[PDB]
Amino acid sequence: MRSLFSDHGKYVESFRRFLNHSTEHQCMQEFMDKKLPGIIGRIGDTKSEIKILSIGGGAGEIDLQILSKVQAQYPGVCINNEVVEPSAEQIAKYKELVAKISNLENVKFAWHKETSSEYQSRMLEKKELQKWDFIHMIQMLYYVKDIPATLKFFHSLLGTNAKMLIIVVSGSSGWDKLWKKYGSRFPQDDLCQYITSDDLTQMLDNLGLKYECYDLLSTMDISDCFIDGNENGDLLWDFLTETCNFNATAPPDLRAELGKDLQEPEFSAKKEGKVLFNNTLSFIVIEA
Ligand SMILES: Nc1c2c(nc3ccccc13)CCCC2
Repeated sequence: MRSLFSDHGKYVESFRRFLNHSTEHQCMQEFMDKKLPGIIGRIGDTKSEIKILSIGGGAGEIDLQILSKVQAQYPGVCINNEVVEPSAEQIAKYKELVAKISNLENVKFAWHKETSSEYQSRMLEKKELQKWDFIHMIQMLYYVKDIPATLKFFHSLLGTNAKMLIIVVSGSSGWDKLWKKYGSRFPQDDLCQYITSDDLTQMLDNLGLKYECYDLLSTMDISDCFIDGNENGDLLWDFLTETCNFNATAPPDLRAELGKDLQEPEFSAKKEGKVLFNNTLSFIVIEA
């Protein structure tokens, strides 16, 4: 069995089928409108420049929804938004999106093609240590080698009244149970790491940092996954298992239990017509 992360193309398509069959984006957007305003309420106070650091260029459109909310609280204030993203393809796509929006004059972007870790070292090199008013790591800790050291480092870049927002799947979600029971049976990638809000809150408690945790229900429609042969129904299998051609490349004994289990309640909820997997998300906000 070859992990899904080893076939950039298969990944993408599978990843797209994920968004297209789930409330993933709507959920984050619900957060940006009903909660962010309150959170980023004073990160601009007394400053003639607002510095935003996004560790991850995959959510270009969320990065933008963020600015929107920040620009609304501080009319006229110039905003410096830096992005740390390893993938040239991601930065590229991000740039297209930026150029296609009419109205952002109070914003200056800068991209850095590197990893949160490479960026960290490079900075620890320069004598001076810059500060930020708002930092956010949306769904990318999975890809971080040393979490505790990352959490501590970026927290230390927080200026006055600054805040760091982190988003990962909730510890009370399908993902959790799924990983806890079958993870040890999927292709364990050197680069990926199954992580939920529980791991995070333990890590932050030990680190001694002060935070607040918000969970919002989100669901993934996995019905196509029960009609054997289905084209889409399998794209999602590949995503849930992050494994290339799950069906046609894995132990029948295994696919059997999952079939039974994905329909289980602690994994999904059966609603009118559809079977929804628990995609509950966690929003962690850390005070400087
Ligand atoms: N919902 C997501 C999951 C993973 N990566 C993601 C990366 C982008 C934002 C949504 C994601 C990896 C494992 C499980 C879930």
